[PDB]
Amino acid sequence: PTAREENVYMAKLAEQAERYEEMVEFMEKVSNSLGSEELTVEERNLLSVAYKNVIGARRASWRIISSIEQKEESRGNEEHVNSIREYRSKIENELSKICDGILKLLDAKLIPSAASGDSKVFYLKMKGDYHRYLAEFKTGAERKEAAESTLTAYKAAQDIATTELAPTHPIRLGLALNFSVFYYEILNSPDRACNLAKQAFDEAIAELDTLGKDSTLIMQLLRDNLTLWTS
Amino acid sequence: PTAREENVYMAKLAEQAERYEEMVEFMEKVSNSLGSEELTVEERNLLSVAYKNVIGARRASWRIISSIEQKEESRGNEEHVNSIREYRSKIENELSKICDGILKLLDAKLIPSAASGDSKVFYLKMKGDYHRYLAEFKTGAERKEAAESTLTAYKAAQDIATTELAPTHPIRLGLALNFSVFYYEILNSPDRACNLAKQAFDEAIAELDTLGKDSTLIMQLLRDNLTLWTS
Ligand SMILES: [Cl-]
Ligand SMILES: [Cl-]
Repeated sequence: PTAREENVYMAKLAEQAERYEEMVEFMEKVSNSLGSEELTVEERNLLSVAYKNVIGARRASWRIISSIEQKEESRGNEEHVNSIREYRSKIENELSKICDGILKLLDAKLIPSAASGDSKVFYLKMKGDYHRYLAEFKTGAERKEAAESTLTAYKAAQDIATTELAPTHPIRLGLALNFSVFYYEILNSPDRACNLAKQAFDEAIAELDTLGKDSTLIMQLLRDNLTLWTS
Repeated sequence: PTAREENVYMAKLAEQAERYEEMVEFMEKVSNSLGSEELTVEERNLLSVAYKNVIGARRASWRIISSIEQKEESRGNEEHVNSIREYRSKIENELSKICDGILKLLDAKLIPSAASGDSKVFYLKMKGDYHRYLAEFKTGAERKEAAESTLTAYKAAQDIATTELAPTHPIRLGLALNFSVFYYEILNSPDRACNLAKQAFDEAIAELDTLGKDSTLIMQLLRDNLTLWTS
């Protein structure tokens, strides 16, 4: 009944109880426990689901408070806008601590332990993902650097994915989705976004057509975003 | 742009962002701010929605971890049961801190400030509600005392409601729902539960039939639970 084994189970209990911050803490220990070896596919995904839910909540709050702010500033009410933005600052604070936690873990333990193509792309995609969440709310040179780190991480992830994983591989397809969402939402470049998404979609269909749920959903998402961006 | 006014708005922003712990903190200040006067109907409900969501999450987690525990102990796996129960203890810890926070606030500021029948019943019902949440997981003499405080609070709430508020009043109907749920779930007495729920339902319909959404839902709930308890 090892510690690592104990933490993984605890993480799954946290997942069932929807106490994601705690789920993160447990998978954080697991990650910091091993040294030479890599996290299992299950462990790697538990950690990823944990952080996704932790940051997802704050991202949703942010979008809502951000929208209130937009409506109130255009309505002229300034006392309200100050309170809104003060509330947003607090949301942005957690977003920064959260991204910082997983990004540090990626460079210190996860990326260095990646021994296969699945592993490396997954972790590099995750790295791009969290620098992308920072860019969603940053503005000055901060946004610039967050945007830069995002592009660097995704390009690296794609170089490995494009050559080592199948076109229909869910991690590769997810990387394409996120990478293209990055061009569209952050770099406000729907041109580069559609080209990338279309290419990934086409390669997947080609493969599916010649030599055959995750891939199906991702591909539908790519499709939805593809048309949605053609307006 | 007063502080109280500022906190109430902040609470509403927290509600939109679904940061309930924070929503509680803001309404906690509002409550502790006034002295002679009472919370508005809006304020009183913001505080109530805040705590409901804060405790609701833990109650849902508890029910889930509690179920895992039940399945694993009957399966014989003891190492798992220890981890489950350890996780539950942590959930129960928050449940106790949460109830304790609102119960203290009720006896110190809220109950003492209640100047009308709406006010008094609302706060006494809330008091019964939180002693009831404690009883849901307690077991020894702890459960006994939690159950006792619950019954005392509800009886007091009902004496006021039965004589000062209309049978169709949502707070009175909610008190009946919760009070009857208490007899059934905590006191495992479906007899006393149905009698109470039926009486409240009948009085409401009588009133509705002679001298005319919240009341409609509550009444449906009373109905659903009424039949559901007839098995
Ligand atoms: Cl989201
Ligand atoms: Cl619940």
